[PDB]
Amino acid sequence: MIYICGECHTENEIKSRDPIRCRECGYRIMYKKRTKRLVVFDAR
Amino acid sequence: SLKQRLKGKEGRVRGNLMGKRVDFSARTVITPDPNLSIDQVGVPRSIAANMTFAEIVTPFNIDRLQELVRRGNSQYPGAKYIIRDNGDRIDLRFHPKPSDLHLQTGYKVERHMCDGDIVIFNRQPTLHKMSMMGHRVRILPWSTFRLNLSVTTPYNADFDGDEMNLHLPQSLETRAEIQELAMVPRMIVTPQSNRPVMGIVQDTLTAVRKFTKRDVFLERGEVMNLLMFLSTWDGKVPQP
Amino acid sequence: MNAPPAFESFLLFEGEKKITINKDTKVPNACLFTINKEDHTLGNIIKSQLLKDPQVLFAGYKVPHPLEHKIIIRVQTTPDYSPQEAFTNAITDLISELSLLEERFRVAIKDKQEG
Amino acid sequence: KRITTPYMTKYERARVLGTRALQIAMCAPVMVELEGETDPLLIAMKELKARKIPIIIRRYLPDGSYEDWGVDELIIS
Amino acid sequence: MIIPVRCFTCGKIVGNKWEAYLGLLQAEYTEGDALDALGLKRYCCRRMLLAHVDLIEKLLNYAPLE
Amino acid sequence: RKLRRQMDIIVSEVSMIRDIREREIRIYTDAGRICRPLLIVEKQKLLLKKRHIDQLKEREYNNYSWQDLVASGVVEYIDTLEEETVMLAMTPDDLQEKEVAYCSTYTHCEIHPSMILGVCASIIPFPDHNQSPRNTYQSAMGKQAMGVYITNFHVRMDTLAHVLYYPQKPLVTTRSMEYLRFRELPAGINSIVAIASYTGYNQEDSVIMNRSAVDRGFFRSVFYRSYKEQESKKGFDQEEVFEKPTRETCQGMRHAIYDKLDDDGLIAPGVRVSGDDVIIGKTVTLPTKRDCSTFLRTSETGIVDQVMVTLNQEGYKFCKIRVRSVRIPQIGDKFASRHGQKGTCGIQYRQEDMPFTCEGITPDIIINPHAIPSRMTIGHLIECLQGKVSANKGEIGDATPFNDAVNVQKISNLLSDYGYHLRGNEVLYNGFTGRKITSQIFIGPTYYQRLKHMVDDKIHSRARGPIQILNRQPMEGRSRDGGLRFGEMERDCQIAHGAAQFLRERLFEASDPYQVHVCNLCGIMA
Amino acid sequence: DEITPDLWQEACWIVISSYFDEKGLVRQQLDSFDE
Amino acid sequence: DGLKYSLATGNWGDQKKAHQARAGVSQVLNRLTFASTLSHLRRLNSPIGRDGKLAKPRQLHNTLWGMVCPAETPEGHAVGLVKNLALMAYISVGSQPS
Amino acid sequence: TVINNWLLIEGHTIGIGDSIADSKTYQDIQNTIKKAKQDVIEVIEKAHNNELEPTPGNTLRQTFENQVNRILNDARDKTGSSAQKSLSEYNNFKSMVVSGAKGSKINISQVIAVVGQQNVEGKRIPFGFKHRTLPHFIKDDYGPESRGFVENSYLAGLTPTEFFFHAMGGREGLIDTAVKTAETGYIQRRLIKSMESVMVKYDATVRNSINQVVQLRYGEDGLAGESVEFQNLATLKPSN
Amino acid sequence: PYANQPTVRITELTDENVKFIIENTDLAVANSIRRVFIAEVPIIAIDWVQIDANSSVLHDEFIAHRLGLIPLTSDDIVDKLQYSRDCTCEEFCPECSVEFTLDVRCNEDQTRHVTSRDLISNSPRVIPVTSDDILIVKLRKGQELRLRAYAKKGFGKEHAKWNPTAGVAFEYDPDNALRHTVYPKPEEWPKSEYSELDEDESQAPYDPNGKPERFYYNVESCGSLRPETIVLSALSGLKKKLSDLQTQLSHEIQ
Amino acid sequence: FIGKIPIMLRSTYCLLNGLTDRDLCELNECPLDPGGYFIINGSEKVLIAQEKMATNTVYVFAKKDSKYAYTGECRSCLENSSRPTSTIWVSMLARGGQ
RNA sequence: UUUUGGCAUAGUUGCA
Ligand SMILES: [Mg+2]
Ligand SMILES: [Zn+2]
Ligand SMILES: [Zn+2]
Ligand SMILES: [Zn+2]
Ligand SMILES: [Zn+2]
Repeated sequence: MIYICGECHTENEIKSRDPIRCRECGYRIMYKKRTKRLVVFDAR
Repeated sequence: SLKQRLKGKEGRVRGNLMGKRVDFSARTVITPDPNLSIDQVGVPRSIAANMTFAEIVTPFNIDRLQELVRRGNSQYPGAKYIIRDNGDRIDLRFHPKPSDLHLQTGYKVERHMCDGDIVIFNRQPTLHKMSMMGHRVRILPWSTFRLNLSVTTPYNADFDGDEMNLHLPQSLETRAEIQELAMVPRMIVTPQSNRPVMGIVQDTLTAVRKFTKRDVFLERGEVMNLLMFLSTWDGKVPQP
Repeated sequence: MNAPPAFESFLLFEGEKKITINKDTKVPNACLFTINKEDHTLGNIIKSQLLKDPQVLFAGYKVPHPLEHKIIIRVQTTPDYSPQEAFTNAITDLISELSLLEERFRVAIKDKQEG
Repeated sequence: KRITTPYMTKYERARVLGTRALQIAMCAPVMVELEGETDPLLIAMKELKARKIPIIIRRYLPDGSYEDWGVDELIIS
Repeated sequence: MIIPVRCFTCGKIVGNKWEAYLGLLQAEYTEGDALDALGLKRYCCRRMLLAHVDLIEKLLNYAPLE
Repeated sequence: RKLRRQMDIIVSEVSMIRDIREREIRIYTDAGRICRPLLIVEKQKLLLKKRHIDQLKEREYNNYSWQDLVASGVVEYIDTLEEETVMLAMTPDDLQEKEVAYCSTYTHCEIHPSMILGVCASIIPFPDHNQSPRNTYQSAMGKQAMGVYITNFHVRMDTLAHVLYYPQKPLVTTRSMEYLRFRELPAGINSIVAIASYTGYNQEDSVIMNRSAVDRGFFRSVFYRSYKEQESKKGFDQEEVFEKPTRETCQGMRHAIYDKLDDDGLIAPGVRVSGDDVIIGKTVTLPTKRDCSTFLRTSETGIVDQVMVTLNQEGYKFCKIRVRSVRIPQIGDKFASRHGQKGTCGIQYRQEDMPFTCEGITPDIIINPHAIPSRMTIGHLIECLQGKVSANKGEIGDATPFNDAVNVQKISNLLSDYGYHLRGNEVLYNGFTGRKITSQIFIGPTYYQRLKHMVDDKIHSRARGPIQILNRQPMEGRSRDGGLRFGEMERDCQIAHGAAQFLRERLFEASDPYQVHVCNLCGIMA
Repeated sequence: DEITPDLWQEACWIVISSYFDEKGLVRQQLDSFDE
Repeated sequence: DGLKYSLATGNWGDQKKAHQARAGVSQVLNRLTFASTLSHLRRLNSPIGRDGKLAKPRQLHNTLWGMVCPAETPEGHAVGLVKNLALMAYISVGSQPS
Repeated sequence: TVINNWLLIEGHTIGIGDSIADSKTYQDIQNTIKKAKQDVIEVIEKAHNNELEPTPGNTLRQTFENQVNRILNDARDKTGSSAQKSLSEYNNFKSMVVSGAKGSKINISQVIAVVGQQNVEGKRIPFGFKHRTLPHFIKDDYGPESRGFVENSYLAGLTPTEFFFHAMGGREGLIDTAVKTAETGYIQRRLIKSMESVMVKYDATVRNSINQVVQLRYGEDGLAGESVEFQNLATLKPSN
Repeated sequence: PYANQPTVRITELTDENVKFIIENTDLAVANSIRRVFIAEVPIIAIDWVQIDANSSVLHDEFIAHRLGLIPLTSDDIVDKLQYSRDCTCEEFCPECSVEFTLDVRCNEDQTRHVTSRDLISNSPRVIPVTSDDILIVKLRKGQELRLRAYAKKGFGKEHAKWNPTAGVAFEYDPDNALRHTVYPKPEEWPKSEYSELDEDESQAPYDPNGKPERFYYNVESCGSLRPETIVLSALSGLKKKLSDLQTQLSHEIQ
Repeated sequence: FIGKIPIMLRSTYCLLNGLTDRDLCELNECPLDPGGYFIINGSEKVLIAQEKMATNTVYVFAKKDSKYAYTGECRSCLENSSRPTSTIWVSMLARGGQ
């Protein structure tokens, strides 16, 4: 449930219930963190 | 209002009786293919695997349609549905039940469209008989309808981005009707001006103008290479 | 989407014969060799070597379709010499040619490096 | 007392072949000696060449009358 | 976006020459002289270095989202 | 005019027109009038002098700019109304020099004629050598061309976006491109194109392409599609919540998988998705609950690039999901020169199969020779020749339209110096047999543009599926699927065919079959 | 003194570059909105 | 909202009288390539009106020299009605005549 | 197949060298253009001195316009003919034109010699300004370049006035294409819906849905348009 | 009825290209040899890029595609290596692939150039050929690229990354004696570098009895293989193809 | 307070007014972006310049969709106020109808 | 354990 603030780039654990806001700058746009799944590309 | 519902271009009588959306129709971009006969149309594998034709089970094709039923939709060529004699419909992308995969005479298998199937091929606007013509399906491994170059000028088509439509007759009588009336070899001569509607076109026309010049001379290997591409060749090399 | 895999232009899938021979009934002593998963590389060279043979009355090849991977080689010969024999002899001639070319290229490399 | 043409029209050929191919697809008896023929359309074409199709064309004249032509009676183009 | 690795036509390696090309241009070389110094004789290879627009330098102005 | 040219009480945009024949002086000051700057001419001499050019050369670190040029009374804005009372010189170099007189009283002089063109028409190299319908077609196609539409595309989330991997500024360029920022944001690639008939897949305005070049990223592109969605609360009628729908708690679903999503009902970035996978798990409460989650479009496929979550205007949580999809050129993708030479990829050949020069150069693209003659796009050929000269010389060529310092003779003489045929032809070898092609092929670099109309975005087929709710016929929704209208034209075409059975099958059996029960005595559906 | 024809080709494009440096391409929209 | 709706939908005039309102004034900006963005921002639309029926406006007139592009217009049923400004063309912003 | 495979040995192209004529041809074309401009100036001087007399049925403006139009037309086709004579046998423009694959002789003349008169609604370029076609001419100037006779070939490139007048000429082509498409189908749909029910009945008469005799035999002969063909009656023209 | 006796003459041999001449051969053999240079010489190129972390401005497929195009030194290892599809493993064992590891974190403010130098191989015989180095990507402060990729044996027919040649110049009949090409104006055409005419002729006199021969080659290597190695491997591969075809033909006849 | 006016980007009142390219990059705004458009609900909206007939000017035409030989139109409009424009015509009756 | 869906507009764009 970790997001990254769009302005200050702070990792925030935000639950699905509470509103979304940066916990040290107040910015209101959050980007999900990159998936930890296994990703592979053929180099073609 | 009710009066507005029937009047106009998009009314019920002019938008939903004279014309209407039809099942079993595909559309995509056209590209040239000199290696196809004029009665052949290239078809992408995905369109062929999405489209189906109802083949009635007979003792002659029982084994073949059983194999296609075994393949299912996941593998091309296969089938989508089995319509039994009772009219109940068995889907093949969800049912692994081997009892449901039994076939008998009178059953219908909606097999995937395969090579040699007859398809009406249309280009909007449809301005004459030759704007819709019958072609034989040839499965080729890319995402466009490949066409012979000679069939472009009846359709008034060029491969500048133009799209074309493909309707699949779903019944044997309709398939025979398209075979005997609407196939493009039967449509070579138009009744509009009692002449061929299609002739030889840009590259091959310039090249055959240059080829039949008096001073074109071909050595032994060259003519042997060219005679490979002559389908009607009797196999006798002419005297030079 | 419908793009074929790149590997299926030189790889034979399960239950596919590399080469198939069929007699041509139109003309005596004529055969058609359909070789799958090949291209002009073998077609043109085999055609040329067959044309070098004096007993070969006809030798030609074609790719039926570029998107497909087949070469059909038609070989007609004199009545006292089979097309299969001519085809095998042509391939052995090409193999000997390329082996000799390998040896001479190695010798040339050694002379140029020493020089 | 037949006034219509003795030639099968292209439309008559189309509909006759279509219906007979459908009938062959429903396991109808086949009136021609086939040899490894599986497609119903090819079998119907073989029947038409043999003039063995058991169908009668009812051509309606434009006055309510009609004429019944056997497929064998007509001239195949 | 960034210099391509290969020449599109012939496949010659070009990605290891953009910085050298710019360095030669800072040394007051004509662009033909720079490409000749880098050893690109075929005009297919010369076209790529001559016509490349390096937008990654502009994309790096924006701070990363981390 | 003295006051206007000095920026006195009259401002520049005020336009004064004297109708001498009707004895009227109309002064206009309102908005909406169109005008352009013209250099003032007095006694057959430009008021512009070398001093102004020297000051403008040091435009930086001098604070001398265009506004000082207007203030000096050298250049003034003339509107189309006042143009009727203006005798205008096309170029000062010849039109006002002493000679056998045509007109000795010139009031103004154009800055450069090439500025009559707009934005999309000014990227055309040598437009004055083309047929004007093809100039119009290119003006449309440059709008449709792929490229880096903006430098900050990474943060933006537009519904559709196309970005080319390796765009290049044109080798043959116009001066006006310097001010459009086309040099900074080019849209296209310089391609070694050979105008030749070949195996036959380039015919009828199509293109053969080099497969190996595409394998090297030639015209490779990326397509970004962003899906937005918001959870709402409408009183207590219902409530949408972002969460992955579990197979037990919601009675309404689709067969697509729901494990791609995370606990918050959103898919993480860096995960492949097919055309039916779910990306935003959203559940609407049932007055259990139901799902209204969104899926990718049926034909689409790609990797989730970016995932932003924020509060909308009302303060409800809502997210936007950018999906990356790498598009490689294939058969059917459109390409176009800067001359209206529109064409689709007929077929792709490997490098060995392509024809090659004596120096191993294979063309990236082959176009049909017959695309030229009815077109009369001679600017395309001149672009190819000038691009060859530019690539050999190592200098970006100039293709300003109305420039007499450059012509085909000078370009050919320059090309002959580099050991090439002066007209750009070359001896090409057949890639299959290795034999020399008899005629010598016209080959060279040319700027090509990939248009946004890929084949994968315009291929669709139907067997059966989402019919209408009213007409009970196929309809379009969730994709291009929904059948094609068998319009009046197709109906009458099949009537001309006499194909009554096929026409009935199209219009009745395979569009919307139905059956009703009607009384025999009366005629109303019982 | 005056611009010779050989140097006019450079001079005119210097003038046009100065124009686009001062004004830009969207003076229409911005000036209308500011007014 | 009143500006917003009119800029959101492109229907100009009174909102409740949108039946007789001029449509298509405001359009979503075409972000496909930078040239397309610039071309869209420098765009003139000529409505049909009663006036356009009296004299044919689609044709390229002489006064369009230097003010709009001579060769740039969408095909179909929009030729000559949608135009693009010339490069140096500048539209008067208006001033007081006092 | 055969011609496309032989063309790999032959090959066919189009390039700058195919659009280039010798210096003598250019000098001849320039001499023709100078002569045409001089005689246009003589016609203008005759008109200004009231020496030109109107032809029967035409006003003086029409007489002058006809004279200058025929003058420029004969100059254009003479230049095109002279350019055509300059073409070599290897010239690819000529190869594509003589084969009929693409283009025309007018295309070669316009590419090589003279693009020719640009016309708007079947007349020369009108005076949009006050008695002027553009701000770069003097009032009451009826010369060739003033009224939109472009003299440079596409190879030579058009001047600014010539380019703008050519854009004007092509705008009518685009607009008439648009209105043709606007009228596509409308006439055709009206015709078919008048005539869709007409059919050859089995008594060989042609009748409509309501079974009214339209023709006692189709085409007044009972023959289809497929298999008819042009012949010459051998007894009509010869004398007794 | 038998093979020609082809003769080789190497004109030039550098570390980046080889120029040579083959006489006493038909056109088809020479053309197929050039074709095999381009499309049938196996080399080792990067495939199967697994990205653990990529916060660079270029998306993941872009980086993988750039990595695939990096040539790798495969002079002597490729012959004893096996195609991964034929190997009996998890598709990556040392007998059918070579592991590569990239792990770059840009901490300094200055722009960090991720070049081919940063590709660490697990086998010393296989490295990037430049190890200026091929730029993969430029990174900003705080950006990171971290991935592991492998390199399999393949040839240019499958994908152009495995093409070892940087342009194969091929020529024959430099004076146009056979008239396989017909110049409309032969005086206008420059002499080829192998031409033997004086500066008053434009073509050699026509030879009706002539046949193509004395084919001039210039094979330029991208770097993954030495040019002499490219030619030797090419001839070996074509001979192997013909021998396998003979084997299948014999099996079909029997 | 009376409302909210949408602000054209890079105008004199947009926050990107007169900012150097660096600051535009810090705000993740493209320095090459020309602006000239509004943002309405996140959508970039551009107003196409509407062509219309000039006002306060006498224009004499010769209609023959009516009974007048000639007609002098004048779309008179107030300056800066009272947007409803009053169109007066002064026509000459055709002498043919008698 | 077998679903699915907003109608009507307006604009833009492709091919004929
Ligand atoms: Mg088209
Ligand atoms: Zn923050
Ligand atoms: Zn190169
Ligand atoms: Zn009843
Ligand atoms: Zn292994």
